[PDB]
Amino acid sequence: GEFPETREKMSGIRRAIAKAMVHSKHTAPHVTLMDEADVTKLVAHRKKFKAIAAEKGIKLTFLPYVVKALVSALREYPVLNTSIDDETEEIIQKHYYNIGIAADTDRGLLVPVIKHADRKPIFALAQEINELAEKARDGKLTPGEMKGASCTITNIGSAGGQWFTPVINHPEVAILGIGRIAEKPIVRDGEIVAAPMLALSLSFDHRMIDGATAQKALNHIKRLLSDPELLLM
Amino acid sequence: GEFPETREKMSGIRRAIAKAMVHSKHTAPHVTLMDEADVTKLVAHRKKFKAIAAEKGIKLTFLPYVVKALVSALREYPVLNTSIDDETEEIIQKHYYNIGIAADTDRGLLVPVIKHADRKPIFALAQEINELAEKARDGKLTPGEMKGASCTITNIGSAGGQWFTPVINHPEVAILGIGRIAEKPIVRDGEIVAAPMLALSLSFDHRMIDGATAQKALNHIKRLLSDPELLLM
Amino acid sequence: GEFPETREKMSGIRRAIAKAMVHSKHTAPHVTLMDEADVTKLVAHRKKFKAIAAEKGIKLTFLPYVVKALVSALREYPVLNTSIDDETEEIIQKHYYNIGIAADTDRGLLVPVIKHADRKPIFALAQEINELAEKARDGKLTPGEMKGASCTITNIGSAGGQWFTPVINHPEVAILGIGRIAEKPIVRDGEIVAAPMLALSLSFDHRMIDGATAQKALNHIKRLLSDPELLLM
Amino acid sequence: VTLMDEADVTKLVAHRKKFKAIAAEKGIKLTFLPYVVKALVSALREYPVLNTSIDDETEEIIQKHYYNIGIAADTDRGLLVPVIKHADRKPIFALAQEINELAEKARDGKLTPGEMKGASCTITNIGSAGGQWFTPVINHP
Repeated sequence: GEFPETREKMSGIRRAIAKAMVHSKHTAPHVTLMDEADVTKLVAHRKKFKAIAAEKGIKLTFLPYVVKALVSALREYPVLNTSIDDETEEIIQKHYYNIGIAADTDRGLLVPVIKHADRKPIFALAQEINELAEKARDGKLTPGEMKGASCTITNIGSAGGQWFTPVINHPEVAILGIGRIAEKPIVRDGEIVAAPMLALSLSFDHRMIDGATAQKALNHIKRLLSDPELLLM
Repeated sequence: GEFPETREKMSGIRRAIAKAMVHSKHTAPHVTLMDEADVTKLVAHRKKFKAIAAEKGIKLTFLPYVVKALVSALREYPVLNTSIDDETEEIIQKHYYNIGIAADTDRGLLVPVIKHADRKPIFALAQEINELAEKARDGKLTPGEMKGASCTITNIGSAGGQWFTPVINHPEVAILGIGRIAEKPIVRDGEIVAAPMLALSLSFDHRMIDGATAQKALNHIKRLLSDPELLLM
Repeated sequence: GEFPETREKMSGIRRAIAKAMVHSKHTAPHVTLMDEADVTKLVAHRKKFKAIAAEKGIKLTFLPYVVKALVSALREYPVLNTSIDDETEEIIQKHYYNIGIAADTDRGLLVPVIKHADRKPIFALAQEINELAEKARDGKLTPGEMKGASCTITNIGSAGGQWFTPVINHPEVAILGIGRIAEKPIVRDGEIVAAPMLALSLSFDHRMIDGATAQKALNHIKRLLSDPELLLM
Repeated sequence: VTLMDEADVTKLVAHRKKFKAIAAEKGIKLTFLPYVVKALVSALREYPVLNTSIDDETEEIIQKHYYNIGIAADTDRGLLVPVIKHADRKPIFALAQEINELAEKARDGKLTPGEMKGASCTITNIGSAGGQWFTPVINHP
């Protein structure tokens, strides 16, 4: 009659999503670190190879560089490859680099995993990433492709946004959020110049990783993204 | 004798506040999106009509524009008008636009609600907002005026501040926080210029609204606040 | 054979850390305020007295100024000196200024406390801070030196970083996080200039301290850090 | 059959130079060989016949599906060929480090016999002694 409302049932998809979210919410205290990287060289580098990738049928995005930077951080700061179950003798350290890429789809939140990301080049990752993204979009993923990540990267940047506070998928200890790239005035040396900056948000499980360690891992990533040639070698 | 301490009882007001806060804290995983809007045109527009409002006995603030921008987002992204109770057949979608305005008072946190905000002009909202604010300040609100919101806006900006992390009032799915407006160097086109920026913080319930959707809703709001004429039409 | 994993026991140190963290995570809804202070004068002031401190065997850092600014805020906004236990007649107001300084060590998170911080000068604090830091690093702290804080300051800035989201040590109502200092373009008066900015992150317990109060306390701190002479007098 | 040819390496020289200091800080000596190793892996992948081997019986055409590259060295013990296994999964700095370690092991006779086996292809450097266009003997397998 007035202030109309429509009632709907949670059982179709919402209940399934909530069942997982209601566990993640009290898994651990979570801490997020908000920071920014200067990506001037990254932008220039990706641009330089954009045409080449196109000739090969590969679309470059910045994500493949982020994936490589994360693998490097995971190697330097090995605590990030750990996972924790609830029993006492359950601290697990992985010795491989499997990186999940989150995607928001009509089926909820899916996370395809690139296994052995440590052994792939940038063009190969770009191709695998694009293929997994399409499979996720259409619901064509094999369940075994959504398992085994040591860490996950969540892109919000494709929708715009900065500094969000991603939820750590509960079996892991950290998730890296990626925001948009946009020019901002920065001070470089003695001058105020504009340069593209990438908003980063790192979320970690406080029960295992402390503040200084997480920030150091983030600093590692920031340094590599700002200079792709060192990242590649 | 030394390191003196005074003991007081929680039962006067603190217990009542805590009773509500201790439920909200574990209602859902919450995600906040921190971002900024260029409000150069908004500032100029409000200024232009400041004298007119004064003649009519109306004080303009930026909030009436925020309220209109939120209504527009609520309409474009209808998931934001939903609410969830704990039983399975409890997903409720509202078909009206009732917006709560939070206020910090000596009686705790009050939220007067502007009903049918979708049918009001800017001057009318400014007048209603100011009246509700006074009623809240003095404790003169009728309980029915604090009910029925589809969404709430929390201003911290009147006290200064940026990017806070508002608590979603548990019956709803999102809350919009508003920070201060201040000039910052920005890069506009090819030049570094200063312009007033509004700090925004959007908090949403992860069990229903995903990252991309919340950011899109926020982008909608940012676009409208940056250009009030489109917002009005 | 493939995707190797190593299992380890949580009982050495991790269980102890988790036992505390798993309580703090659901103690209260926590709200963080992210903001920035212009510290141009602070930097210049510390520099001016750097040589003097060195002659006396004292290393100056910015922390002693932060400690004084916090004491001042604690005095102006006395709610910050409170603590809460879980029984009803447990609202405790302290009438002293004991400030904890957090440190990330190989023994987990330690918090030495400077008692009666309100009666110490900057050089004295710098000396006490450095001594406590060394004792914490080596595990030489007396347990009574880790007790009695009214508030805690957490530095992440020594590792780089901005805007983190510190966990309030559960017995208290607020924690102040300190990020790095770095120059950023700012607009000052009518010009775009660069100046060192300090990233601040204030985290508070929503059951006792509201948004406006916490922001006002933060504004107090920001004003004092931007002008050390007023802070000293 | 030998094919004698020449490559313009202006960019290669400039690139190695750029990262020389970095490698030194990490305890890594860069030479051009790590780039040659990567270029060879790429060729082996594009032209897979190069990963084959042949034994003398008829049903002995073997195609490898991995990239193990031998690096020949002339030592006082004769010609040794340490093998970098899974060269396809290593970065330049890592190869430079492995190459230098294998070279030292070969020089001192400290190689484990299993480190001299499994190559799909071998690279022979004569360049360290000067020289152009030599006619290397294909290790028969």
